[PDB]
This record gives sequence, structure tokens and C-alpha cells, in this order.
Amino acid sequence: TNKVNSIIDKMNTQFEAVGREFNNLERRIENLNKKMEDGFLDVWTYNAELLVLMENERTLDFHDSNVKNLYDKVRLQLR
Amino acid sequence: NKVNSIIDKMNTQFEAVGREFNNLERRIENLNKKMEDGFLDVWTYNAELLVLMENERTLDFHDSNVKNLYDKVRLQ
Amino acid sequence: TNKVNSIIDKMNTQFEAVGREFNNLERRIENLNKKMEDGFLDVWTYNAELLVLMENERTLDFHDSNVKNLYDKVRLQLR
Amino acid sequence: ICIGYHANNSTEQVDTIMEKNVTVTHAQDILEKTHNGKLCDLNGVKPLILKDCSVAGWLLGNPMCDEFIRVPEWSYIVERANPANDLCFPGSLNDYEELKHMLSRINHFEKIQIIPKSSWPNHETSLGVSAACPYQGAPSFFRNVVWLIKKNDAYPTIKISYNNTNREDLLILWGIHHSNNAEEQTNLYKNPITYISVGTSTLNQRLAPKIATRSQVNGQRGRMDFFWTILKPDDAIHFESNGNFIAPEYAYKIVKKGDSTIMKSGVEYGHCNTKCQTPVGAINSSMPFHNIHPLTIGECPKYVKSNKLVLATGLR
Amino acid sequence: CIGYHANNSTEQVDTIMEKNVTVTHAQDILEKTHNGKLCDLNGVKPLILKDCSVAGWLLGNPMCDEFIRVPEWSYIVERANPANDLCFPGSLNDYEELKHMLSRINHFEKIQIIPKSSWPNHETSLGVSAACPYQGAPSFFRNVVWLIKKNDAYPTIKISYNNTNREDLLILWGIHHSNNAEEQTNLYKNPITYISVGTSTLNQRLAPKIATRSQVNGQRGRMDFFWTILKPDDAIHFESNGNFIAPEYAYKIVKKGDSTIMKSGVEYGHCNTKCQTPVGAINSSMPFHNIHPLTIGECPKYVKSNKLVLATGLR
Amino acid sequence: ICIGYHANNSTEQVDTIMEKNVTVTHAQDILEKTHNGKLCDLNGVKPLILKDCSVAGWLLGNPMCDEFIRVPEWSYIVERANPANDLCFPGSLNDYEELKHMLSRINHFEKIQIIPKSSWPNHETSLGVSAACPYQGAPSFFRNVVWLIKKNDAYPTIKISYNNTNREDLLILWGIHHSNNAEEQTNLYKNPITYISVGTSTLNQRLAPKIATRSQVNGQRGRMDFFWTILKPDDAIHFESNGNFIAPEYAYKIVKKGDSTIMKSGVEYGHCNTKCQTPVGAINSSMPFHNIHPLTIGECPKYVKSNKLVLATGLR
Amino acid sequence: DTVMTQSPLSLPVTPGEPASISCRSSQSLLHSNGYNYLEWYLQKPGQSPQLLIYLGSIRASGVPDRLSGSGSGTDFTLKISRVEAEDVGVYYCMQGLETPFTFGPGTKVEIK
Amino acid sequence: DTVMTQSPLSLPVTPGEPASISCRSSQSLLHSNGYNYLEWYLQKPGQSPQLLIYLGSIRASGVPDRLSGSGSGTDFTLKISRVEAEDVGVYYCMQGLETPFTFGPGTKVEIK
Amino acid sequence: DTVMTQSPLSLPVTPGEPASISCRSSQSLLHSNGYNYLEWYLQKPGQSPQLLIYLGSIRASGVPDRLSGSGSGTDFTLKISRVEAEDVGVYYCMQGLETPFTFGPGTKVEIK
Amino acid sequence: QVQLVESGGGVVQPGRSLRVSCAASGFIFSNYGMHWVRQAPGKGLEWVALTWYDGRNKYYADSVKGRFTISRDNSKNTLYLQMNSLRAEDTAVYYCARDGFPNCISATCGYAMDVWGQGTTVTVSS
Amino acid sequence: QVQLVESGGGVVQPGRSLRVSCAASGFIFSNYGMHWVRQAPGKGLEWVALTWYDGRNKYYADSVKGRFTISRDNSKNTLYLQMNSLRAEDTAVYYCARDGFPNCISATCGYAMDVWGQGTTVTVSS
Amino acid sequence: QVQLVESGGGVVQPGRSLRVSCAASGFIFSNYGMHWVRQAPGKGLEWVALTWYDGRNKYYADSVKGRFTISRDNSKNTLYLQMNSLRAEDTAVYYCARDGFPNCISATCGYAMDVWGQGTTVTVSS
Repeated sequence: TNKVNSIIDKMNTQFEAVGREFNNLERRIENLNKKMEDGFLDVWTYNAELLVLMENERTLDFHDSNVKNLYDKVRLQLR
Repeated sequence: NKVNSIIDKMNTQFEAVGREFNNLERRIENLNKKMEDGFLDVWTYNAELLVLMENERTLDFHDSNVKNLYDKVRLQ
Repeated sequence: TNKVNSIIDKMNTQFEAVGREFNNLERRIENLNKKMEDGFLDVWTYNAELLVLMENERTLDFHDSNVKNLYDKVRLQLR
Repeated sequence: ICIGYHANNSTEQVDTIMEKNVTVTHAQDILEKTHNGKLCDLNGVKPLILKDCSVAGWLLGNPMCDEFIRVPEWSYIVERANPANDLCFPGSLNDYEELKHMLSRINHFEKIQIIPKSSWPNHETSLGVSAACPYQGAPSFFRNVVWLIKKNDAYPTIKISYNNTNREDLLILWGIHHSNNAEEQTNLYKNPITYISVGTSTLNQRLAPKIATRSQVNGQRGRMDFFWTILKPDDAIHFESNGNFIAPEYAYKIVKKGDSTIMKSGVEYGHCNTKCQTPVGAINSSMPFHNIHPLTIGECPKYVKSNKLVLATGLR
Repeated sequence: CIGYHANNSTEQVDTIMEKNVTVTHAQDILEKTHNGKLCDLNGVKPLILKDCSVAGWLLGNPMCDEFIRVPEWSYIVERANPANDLCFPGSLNDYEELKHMLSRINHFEKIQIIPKSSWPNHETSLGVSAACPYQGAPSFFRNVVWLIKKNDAYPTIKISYNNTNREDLLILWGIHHSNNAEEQTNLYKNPITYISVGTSTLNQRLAPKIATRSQVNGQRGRMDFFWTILKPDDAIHFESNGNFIAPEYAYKIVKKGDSTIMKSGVEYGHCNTKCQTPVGAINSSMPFHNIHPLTIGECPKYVKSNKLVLATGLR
Repeated sequence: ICIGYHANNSTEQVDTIMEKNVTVTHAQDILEKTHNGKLCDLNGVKPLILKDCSVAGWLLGNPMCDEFIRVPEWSYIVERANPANDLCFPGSLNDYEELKHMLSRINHFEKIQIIPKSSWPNHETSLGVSAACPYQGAPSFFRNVVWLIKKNDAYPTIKISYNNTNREDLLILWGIHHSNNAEEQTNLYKNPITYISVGTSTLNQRLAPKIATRSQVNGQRGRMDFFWTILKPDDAIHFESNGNFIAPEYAYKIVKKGDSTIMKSGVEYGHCNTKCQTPVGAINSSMPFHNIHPLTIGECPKYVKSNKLVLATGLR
Repeated sequence: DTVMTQSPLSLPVTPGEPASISCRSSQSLLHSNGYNYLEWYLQKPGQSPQLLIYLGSIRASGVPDRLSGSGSGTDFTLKISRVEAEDVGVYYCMQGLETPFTFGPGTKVEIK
Repeated sequence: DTVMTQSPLSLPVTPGEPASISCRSSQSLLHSNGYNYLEWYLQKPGQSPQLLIYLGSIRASGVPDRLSGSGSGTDFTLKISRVEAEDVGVYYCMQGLETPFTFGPGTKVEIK
Repeated sequence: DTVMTQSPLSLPVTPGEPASISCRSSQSLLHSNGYNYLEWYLQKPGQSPQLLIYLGSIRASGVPDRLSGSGSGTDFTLKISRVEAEDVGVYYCMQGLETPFTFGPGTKVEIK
Repeated sequence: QVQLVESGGGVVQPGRSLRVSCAASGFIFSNYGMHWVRQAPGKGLEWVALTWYDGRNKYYADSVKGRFTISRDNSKNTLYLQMNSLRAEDTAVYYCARDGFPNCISATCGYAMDVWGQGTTVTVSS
Repeated sequence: QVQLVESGGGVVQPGRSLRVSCAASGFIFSNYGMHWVRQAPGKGLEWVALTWYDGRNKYYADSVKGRFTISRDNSKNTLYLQMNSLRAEDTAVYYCARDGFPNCISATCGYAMDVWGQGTTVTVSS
Repeated sequence: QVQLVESGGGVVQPGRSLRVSCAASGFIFSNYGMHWVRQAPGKGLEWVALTWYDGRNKYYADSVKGRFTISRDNSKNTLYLQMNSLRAEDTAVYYCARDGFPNCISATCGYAMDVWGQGTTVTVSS
């Protein structure tokens, strides 16, 4: 019942890449830029995938757990 | 009494430092600003997520122990 | 059996450090590079340690539960 | 009396921490993977398609790039990979790749005539043409700058000043010419030792030509170097020269500022509307994730490198 | 009979399935309070520049004559948009590296390297201007000397200094740019001038730039400035034919450590503390704060959130 | 009737979020902490070990480093901390740290004679020696460059061009010399005002010597500067000089490109065959983590700044 | 639109003595860069016109040294140092700051 | 504190030949710049003093070309090339390195 | 290996008139930098040889102005402007581009 | 030399149309702007039309607006004017003149008219 | 020209106080340091006090420490010396003297004394 | 001056060995490369071997390959030739020669031979 919105609100802010140009005698800064962008993308994709997996595990734990208690609230009163 | 387990696990972080650039190097100022903002945005997410997970693990703990104290006298 | 491999491939990508050299009049970019590398290493070690701790907790819980369910499959089979 | 699940017979797969593939009843996707594959509008303002030109060639007025003499307001700039026209005369533009940073924050330009071409009664502005910049099979030159050559075997000194009186900034371009030998220098200009000096409230510069021997690029053996600056509302700019001077005639006025970008793609133009853009298509979805291209413009869903992201909301 | 140890008192915490649950013994970690003054740090008092920039103190400004001798310090406070700076228009080459290397120096002793009375064949008096006035009268900087001709002459200059100390130094000099030829032939005499500076690691030659510019602060000329660091057992040499602003004082590095250059506008107040944000101060023990992302000393970590409470309770 | 655990006896400790040190039946380690501790081969191709030279000294031909004249294919370059020989004559090399970035992507070189030492009939290439670069107790000089001095009290102007005709790139080096006073300049060369001009399809450069007074380094009181460039497989390079010229003789041809790295270490050489390398040893393990040194080369496990990492797969 | 006035409509001055004519506009013909956009033309009896001055001061190729113009803002003047017998004709004033170009009534010069 | 010794206490001369004086100190009056901080003054009978020499050898504005000084470390000397009848008075030696400035006993020059 | 052929084997032409000799190779003796690796030697009767020319054209220190050479690729030529009575001997053509250096058969000059 | 000749005049009653032409020879015709000027008998001078060097932008006065047209044609060195809806007050003499400097890329670029033609007559009668 | 005058001497008995003055006219007075010097009758010269240009730091000798004072009081071109606890050996003549170069910002600057005063006598008696 | 002298064996029978020497004095000997050259009695000139300046690399012809050796032996200013398995056709005269320019670091440097020796005779008989 409306659980999806709890995902986008956490990931409101992320890294947005921008374009930069360097000439052929300043290659030591181009490597900096490329490495920083790739690293940030890797961190964010790891975080997103791990969040999705954990949420799925908890969600499938939810339904397999409740059925027992709705069973036993109409079970043990009977004699 | 597990609060101390949070500070030590977050003992290290990113410390910002001040740098100055003049009017003809505006493409490195953007790099510095973006890197600092990104490192600030990464660390708050971890703290919030850890707090929420620890809250769930704490609340579902006491909701479980009372049962396993109930049965050890119930099945007698 | 075969739980460890699920973690090895999940951390298949990381940050690889590269060597760069700067002269006596470019200290600012040297500070930039050093701080970026240190920050990335800190993020990755935090992620690895947290993953290991959570996996250990989940494994111990599973090993504590399965024996109880094995008891369940036999508790109500007789009197 | 029965208690149980609300089963179903659908088909869809999800992932969890210790089961690789699991069947579910209801599922919801988050990762968009489709694009329209064409260049579109953005909130009702058309972009700028440079087609077969470069930024420097547009700002200097190539003879073969005369379609962009007057340009309306835009939202983003599209540039092809490896332009063909560019700078016909071999050389370079000083402090390049930093002017492009000044752009992407300007959404509208206005052009002003600062020094008329008819204001040089003691020089020659007609025969300064070269065969490396042809126009319909005949030699020509740029349209925003003037190349000055001696008249009546003389070349007097130049003292020129311009006083800004508007309420917005400006952008001025000028240049220098490098010769090949002494005879050419004394045939085009007359003095053998030349210099250029430019000064304002925050800039001080002096230059001298270089004479040497180089190889051939586009059939020529000379070089040209160009510069730029931004002038404040109440400041002034001064010029002093003795030779090898490429005078400025037009200047660009900044009238609107905002958010923009510079793209690199080869997709054709299409008549449609959208509200997000990528260098290979457009996005018209509400899901918060995509894996098309990390460079975007407008409000866009977040980016990841994965190719499957479905969270289960079902049973079993 | 078994059950939960119920209680009372009101406080709310955040979870992953519910948003505003109610708890009993919650504990807070974020700190959102600050005193709002500039304070001391473990005893050593900061250096407060009221209306004076960093270049205006290291060169010496006539309306900044109270920082001539300064004791030890911990951090440097500089107001935003100063109002004194360099009275004569110009620039200081590589200013941001100087504003980066002063962040690890905690003391400066001042040394006379070339006395002002050692110029018998020049003039060190009539070199003033109306841009830097002292009590309504023309004046110049106090750590550099402007040399003009005497008796219609300007002999060449050869001068050396040999370091005989156990610590480094820091030397400043400059050059003057004119506006036409008559002024040059009046203040100096030779029409073509140069400046040479050479040490074991540096090599430099410069020439003036005579041209036409606009008006800044009343004048129509410019002056530049440079700097270097001399190591022990080394020498620095000079050579000029004109357009020289000679050095007279120099700074000696005697202590190194941790420091910062803030920008703020709060007022000083006598107190004591062990952390400092640029808009206040912190005295607490919780391991998180929210005020500013630049600090000095040991201070808790930074986040952008507004609430952070982890629960230890029931219900 | 008995249901329970499969207990045993052993000793091993793992961590948990709410526990701190718990016992397990059996646990598997993941972190590696051992290294052999010697420099030795990688994938069967030997490295290049510079015993006491530097990158500039090998590329310029220091007389003490005469065993690196011809060098075979390598994998990575090893250089000691604080070299000893380096540049015998005091000076500097322009853009040194950008040259070390072009390396670590080159795996083989080949030397070529571009201008023979016999092609100077009216100059002198004999007494251009100094006491700051000795060879077996006698003055000498570099081997890849030539220092030219007047002959018969004259110094004619130099005009020389080289045309590339191979299918690979080249790398050339030249330099300038700074004197101490006018008498030395008029004793070595003759013309009191000198210059150097170098030109190609992209480069354009002119320099003049600086004559002043400076301190003593290695017993001398002058300086020498050096430059470098790349020539494309079809361009040409031109030279023009009137004095203070260090002409080039040899040049390097790029013949193989790939992955490489420059290291700083002091571990003695040995013989092995491995697939990873760190500056303080080598790794021969299949575990996915290590904590030796963050800079590596080859296919190596990940890095973490930790001491213990054990995943629990047991009971109790 | 911009009306151009030009007085007087007749000048019977000859020979040797100087002369002067005036031209007036209802707006300011001054650009933002400090130049005036005002021209002068001449039509001899029975042929096509012939240009004299481009801007407010700059002469043309062929015009003798005698003619010279000066003025700014709204008042303009043309001055002839000495008059000969070949300077009879009609003179015109023209503006070039706005898109529609406008001439003026003109002025005749006659020998008297 | 630094004591300053000066000899001889009296010195009779006659016009024509040079003369010399000395002044000594118990500390090295040499800074790191390479300059000596020592001065020379003079007081004619019934008048106010008058400065002679700056740091070591730099002359004043008014003194003739006959007075010169040279020394280093702890020994200093003044030399008068030729003596006239105007040069009669008392000569004092002064230090300026430390904050308490100290003079010396002095020396008289009486004609004979 | 590279066979060097040199013709003819006898030049009886003296005195005064010019002379010319030629030696030809089987491969191209041109480097990648525009220079030819070809040398000329000489041995007078009953003594050690003596060098004449290093590269294609450059001469030695001691040879007169008369001797000069020119050629490229495969054909080379030595030329003597005038012949004296002391220019008797045997002339050899040698190559130096490959690792094994090779000479030729030589050519004799005799008086007639 | 540089010269311009025009032809195409005659007598035309009210209504209908007409066409006039100017032909040039002596300079590059594809680098200059051209204008038209009309002079009524007994009156002064006035301005009609203006075109660019290539032919994109065009401008007309308020007394011949929407009723006249101007066009170029290279490779033949000709200029044309087409007159529709002829009234009775258009009886005058027509001239063609060029700019004094090349490549005007603005409406009012400051250049003037340097070279003038001879002229042709157009009349309306009956 | 440049001159300095002094006034304020007289006869004073032990234990009392006395004030002396020194006025200047000429060179700008707010850019130079100033000194005081004594000379006992029959003895040599001695040094007493020194003040900076603005007036912040001050220095005194050891036979004078903590007993005399010096002040500038600009805008009237004067200098002062307040003498307390007058003993018997302080009988001498007093002189003023200025530095030779402007704006000394150190204790021992290296500049010397150029212009001297004339002198005023102070005696202790009865 | 610069001179090179050589002294060696006179006569040898087939199958044995022999040693020749060449001593130089007048210039620096540790900076130049050296050569060996033969001349049969009635035939032309041929090439044998050369060594570098320090003495690492060596090259031999194909008719003397494997049987001959060369050596430098600095600090005595000499050069040596050792002949093994002598044949009958090796009767000739031997010459020493040196390069024209110092410090050759390539197999084919471009420098030529400048200074020659006098010569020694070696014969195989009986």
C-alpha cells in the first residue's frame, strides 16, 4: 500500500555531471575529472542496487510473517 | 547502550579546506565545489540510513524478547 | 554453501589510484588529488566493513532459526 | 476454516539477497530504457543547431557560415563532432576552452558596431583577402574583423579608444599576424619593428610578432592569433599599434543570462516538444531512473549504470 | 502475568516503515546552537584584521600601522570585501599561493636586510603619491622603497644578501609601469630599463610597459609585486637600471603548525572554547553538528539534516 | 528424540553489529597480509631498473649512465628515491611532469640518428666539455646532444630542417645556454645578441638568453634549459639559431604502446613469475582483498585500510 | 520618421567670399560610439548627384580642399572657403540612423 | 650594556701632517646585514655637536673630503689627511646596536 | 652483403685535363635523413692510405680545392679539375651503411 | 572603368505594371548593396528601396510599401524593379546607385552612395 | 629654514619638579623621531630618552629609569620633559636632536642625528 | 704529434697462432674506436674487425669469423689481434686505423677513418 515513494525521496540529490574541455598540454587534469566522475557514478549505482535488494528482502519477509499471526489470532481461541 | 558503536564506526570523514582561485581559473573552482558538495552529499545519506536501520532493529528487538520471556514460564 | 561469491562480484568495481607529479608552485591541485584519494578510500572501507557485519548478523540469525523450524516440522506430528 | 495466501498465476522475476531469481505476482519497474532518438524543443524555445560550423567560426564570422549573422534566443547549443569549416586561416584562439565556460550561461546576444569600416581614411581595407577563405570560388576574409594594409606607402600610428555607456557588458575580439620573412613584412606593412599594446582598468598587455619558417597548412605559411576580453559598463578600452593589427569592428552585447549547455551529437532535427533532453534522444517518462547517457539538461531522472531494477510488491 | 514496562513522556523518532512513531527515552545527537562570538583556542588569541587585507599587512599600509609588530596567533580573521588593500593600483603575482602557504605559519619575526640609510647616491624621500594619504598628506608603503634620481643621474645597482640564520625568509620587491615617455625621462633618466633577480633556483628578467590606460583611484599607472623564499646558506642577487621598488624589511619563519584564514563579520569577545565555526563557537559532546562546513580544532562531524534521533525505548 | 545443533570444538572469532567477539565452528578469511618482498618479473617480461639514474638522465645521456644506451622491451619502470646522478649541469627541463605522463604508456623505444655529428664542417664539436660532468676523472658532456662553439672566430647562421618519413611518431630534445657576463659570451660565441627559433605545424617559439649574476651549484655559475615535442608521421621540424644552441643528434621512435607505471622503491631485484606487483613486494593469493599498498599494477585484489575481515559461515 | 529642416532656400553669394549652409533635425543623430550619421550630396544642373561628405567630418575622393563640415547632435553646417563659377547647384541633407532614409528640402546657390 | 674605550686622551698636532684616532668596544658591533653600527660626532668649543660619519664609512652632507673611517668587528679608526686650524674640538665615539645608546670618554685635539 | 662495382680499371690521362671516376652499388645507400654513406680513399705507391671524403660531398682537412664529389642513390662520381704529376695512385670506393663494411676493386691512374 | 546604364522607360496608363533594369560592368557585382532613388519633376529627391549583397533582407519606404518589389540576379549583372498599382503621382526619373564599401551586414552600416547612373524616365498619361 | 629653540631653565631646589620645552619650525614634525641629551659641567655626553614618530613606544636609560617622562603633543610643534625627584648630580645642559631619515619603525633603526638645538641650563642649589 | 706504431710476428707455419700489437700515443685513447685492415700481396683492400671505445660490442667479417679476436687493454695504450687456426691465404699486411670523431654509440656512426699506421707483415710458409 503505497511503499514506492519511500525510495525517490531518499535519492533526491545525486551527482550531476557537467562538460569541461582541456587542451593537449594539460592532460593531468583530464584524468582527475574522468576518475572523479566514474568514481561517483560507481558509488551511486552500488548504493541504489543494495537498497533495492534489501528492500525486496524485507518486503518478502513482511508477508511470510504476518500470515502466521492472522492465523493464530483465530486459532488458539478455538478449543 | 550501543550509541558508542556509532561514533567510532564514523570516526573518519571528509574535512573541507579553503582554497582561492582568481578570475582566469574558473574551471578548477567548479571541480573543487562539485567534489566538496558530492562528498558532503554521500556522507549524510549513510548517517540517515544507518539511523533508520538501527531504529528498526532496536524497536523490533523489545517486541521479540517479551515473547521469549513469556514462553519460558508459559510452557510449564 | 557458496555464499562468499555473492559478495566478491558485488564489489567487482572500485577506485584505482594512479601516480601523478606536481612541481613546487602547484600545491593546491596536489592537495586536491590527495584529499580526493583519501576520501574515496574511506568510503570504500566503510562500505566493506558494514556489508561484512550485516552479512554475519543475517547468517547467525538464519542458523538460529532453521533448527527451530526443523523442530516445528516434528513438534505437532505426535502427542 | 482456511487461512492462506492470495495466490495468482502471473509471471515476473525479482532479485533478493540470497535468491537470484524469484517469481512474483505484482511488480513495478523503475529503470526506463527507451528514447525517441531525435532533437526536440525544450519548454517551447528552439535550440541552436550549428550544423557544419564551430563556435570560434561562428564568433569570428566565417565566409561559409553566413547563415548565423543574426540569431534569436536559444536554450542549448548543438555542435557536430569534428567540424569542417572552423578557422580557414591557420592559427589559434588564445585562452580557448575558457570562453566555452563563459558560454552555457548566456541565452541571448546582441550585436553592436563599435568601429565603422569607413572610419579609416588613411589605411586600406579592401585588398586584405586570402585564398584560404574562399567565398563562392573567390578569395575572402572574416566578416567581424578588418585586416589593415598600408596605403600610399605609409602606415601611421593608431590611437583608438571606446567608452562604454550601456547598462550591460560587452565582448571584444582582436588579433595579431605573424609573417614569414622580412621582404613580406616590408611589402605588406612598412616598418620592420612592430608591436601592439592594449590596456584597460584591469588588463595590461604588449605583444611583438615572430618571424620564422614553418610548414604548410591549408596552403599557407603564416599564422594568426586571437584574443578576447569582457568590458564593464563604465570602463574603457584603448588601442595602440604600429603594424600587424587585425582591428575589431563588431562586438557582442550580453542581454540575458541563465542555464544552458554545449552538446556533441549527430542526430537530425525534428519538430516536437519535450521537457528533458539527452545527446541521443528525449525522455517522456515519470520513473526516477534511466541509463541512457550521463549528460543531460532540464529536470531528469537519476542515472545508474545497471540494466535491471525492479522491486517486488507481491507475494509467494 | 508478563508484559511491557509501559511508561510516559513524549518524543518521536523515525523508522523505515513508519514515519512519526512515539517513544519514551529518545536521545538526540545533532547540535544546533552556537554562542555567536569570536573566541580563543586553548589560550592563544587570534589575529583580527579590522579593515585590512592580507596583502595590505605584509606590504605595510599607512592606514594599517598598528600591525607593525604582532605576537603569536592561532587563526586569521579577515572581513569580506576589505576597504584598504593596495592604495596604488596593481597586482601581486601568485597571491593565492601566498594565501595558501600562510596557513601553516604561526609566527613572523621582522628583520632589516637593507637599511634605508645605505643609498648615498639616490633619493628615498620624494617618492610619494596622493593615492595613499596619511592623515591628509601623501605617503607610501613602509616595507618597500621607491628610488628616484639625484642630481640628474641613476647609477646601476648591484646588491647581494647572504642568509646566515637557521630559518627561512620571505622577500618582496616590485616594478613600476609608466604612462608616457616624458614621465620616464623625468623620474628616471635612461629610456630603456630592466630588472634582474637571480638565486640558486630562480631566474628572472623584466621590462616596463609604457602605454595608455584608464583611471583607477585617481592615478593612471600600475605597480607589480613578487615574492620568494630563501633557504639557509644561500644568496639573492639584484640588478636594476631603473623602475625599482627596493626591499628593506623581510620576515623570518620561526614556528610552523596548523592554521586557517576565515571570512566572517562577528565581533570579538573575551571567552574560551575548543572549537570554532566562522559564525559562532561550539561547546558540546554530541558527535554531529549543523552550523557550517568549515572549522578549526577538533569538532564533531557535519551533516545537512535537521533532525537525527535514535530511539532507546518501547511501544 | 533429539533435535539440536551440530556442535564441535575449535577456536575462531568473528564480529557482529551488537556483539563484539564471538566464537564460531569454522570461518573463512578474506584479507591477505603477506608479501614475498622482492622485485621480480610480471607475466614473463622483465622490468627496467634504474640503479642510480633518473628519467632525465637516461633520456639525455648522463656519462655515468652508459649501460642504458640500448634498452629492450619492459613492463614497468623502477626508480630509486632521491636519485644521485640526475642532471650534472644545473638547470631544468620544461614541462618535466607532463613527460612522465606520456611515459607509463610506452613499452619500447628505438634510437635514430637525425643529425650526424659529421654534418658540421664549419663549427666545432670538440671542446664543448665541462668539469661538472666527469667521466673517469676527466671532463665530459651528455651523449644525445651537441654543444656548438665557434671555429676560426666565426659563427654563421644555422638553417636546418628534418622531414619525417617513417610510420610512427618521434620525440626530439634541444636546449639553450645562459651565460654569466658579456666577456664569456664574446669568448665562447661571437655575436653579442642571440636567439633561437623553432617551428612546425603546431609549435611556434622564440627565446633569448639571460645574462646576470647567480649563485654556485655544483661549482658552476651558469644554467641550461631543455625542451621537447612530438612530430607527427608526416610533418617537418625547422631550426634557426645565431648562438647559445645545443643541437640534437639522436631521437626516439615510438614502436609499442600499452600499460605501464613509474614506481618509487628500494627493494632488491630477484627472479620470480607473478601476476601482481606492489612497491614493497608481490602477491600470489586469490583472496579478494589486501592492505599492503594502494598503488599496484596488473590484475590485483581490492584495497582496504583495515586489519581484520572474516565472514562467518558457522554455528553457535 | 524624422523631419529635416534646411534654411535658407536661396544664397546669392559670389565670388571669392565664403559661404555657409545649415541643416537641422528633430532628433539626435548621435550613435552610441560617438559618430554622427549625416551626409551631403550635390546635383549640378542636368546630371546625376555626386557625394561630398560621408559622416559629419570625413571628406570624399575628388572633393576639393575648400569644403569642410562640422557639427554634432542636432545642428550641422557646411562651409566653403572660397567660391568659384563652377559651384552652382543644389545641396541636400540626408540622415542614416533609422531604417527609412529621408532627404531634405534642399538649397539653391545662384550667381548674383 | 657595552663599555666603549678610546685612546689617547690627548693628542697634540701641528698643521701639515695626518692624524689618527681609535675607539674600541667589548662586543662585536656587526649586524647580519654586513654593516657596522657606529657613529662619530664633534663639538667645537662653546657650541652644539655636529655629526660626522654614519655606519662605518658613509660621510655626512657638509664634511670635507679629508675625513674617512674604516674598521670591522671591534676596532675602528678615523683618519684626517691634512690638519688645519679650524679642526680643533672634541671627538666622541658612539654605538647604536642595543637599545641603551652609549658614548665614550672623548678626545681633545690641541694645536702645538 | 653489397657488391660494389667500380669502372674503369685504368685511366691514362695526364696532365692538365680534368678526369672523372665512378663507382656504383647494388643497393640504395641513402639513409632516412637525406645523407649518403659513401667514402673515397687513396694509397700512393709504397705507403699507408689517406682519406679524401667522408659523406657524399664533404671533404677532408688537407685535400686540395680541386677534388669534389657528387651523387645520390646508386651512382657516384669523383672529379678532379686539374691533374698534376703527384696525383698518381690507386683510388678506392667504400660503403658504410651495413654492418660488414666492404671495399671495391679500385682504379689505377698512370701518366701518359 | 566603372559605369552603370539603365533602360526600360516609356509611357503607361494608370493600372497595369512596368519593369526597369540597371546593368553594371567593371566591379564584382556580388559584394555590394544597391539602392533606388526617384526625383519628381519640379520637386526634390526621395528614397525608395534597399537590398543586401546576397538578397535576403529588403526594405521599402512608406509611400511604395507593399506595392513595389526589388530583386537581383547574378551571373548577368542586372537589377530589376516591378511597379504594380500605378497611380498618377509616380511620374519621375529613376536612378540606381551602390554602396561605397563592401559587405554591409546591417540595416544602417554607415556607408554612403558613391557611384550613380544616368537615369530613365517613366510617365503616366491618358 | 630648519631651527630648534628651547626654553624653561632656571634654579630649582632638591625634591621638586621642573618642565622643559623644545619647539620646531620647518620640516614636517609628525614624521621624525626625537632625542634628549645631557652634558654635565666638565664631563662628557650622555643619553636619556627616545620617542617614536607617532608616540607609542618609549625608552629610557638606567640612571633615568622610572623618574623622567617624554611626550610629543603634535599640532603645536613642541616636545616636553617632566623631571621628578631632582637630585644634585643632575645639573647639566640639555639638547634636542632629530633623526636623519623619516618613519623609523624599529628600536635601533640605523639612522643618526642630523639637526641639533642650542641649549638650556638647569641647576640644583640650596 | 699523433702517431701509431705496430710490431708483430715475422713468420709462422700453418695451424699455429700469432699475436700483433699496435701502440698509440699523442691523444686520449679511451674515447675513440679502432679498426683493422688487411691487404694481400697483389690484391686489394679488405676489412676485418672493429671495436667500440669502452669495449663491449664487437664485429667481424665473414672470412675471419670465429678464428680472430680483438681487445683494447686501456691504461697501456695498446691494441691486440689474436689469430687462431691460421690458413695459407692469410698472408698480407695489417694496418691500424681510428675514427675521426669521439664517442660513437652505434654500429654505423657515419664517421670515417682518419689516421693510419705504417704496417706489419705476416706470412704463412712451410
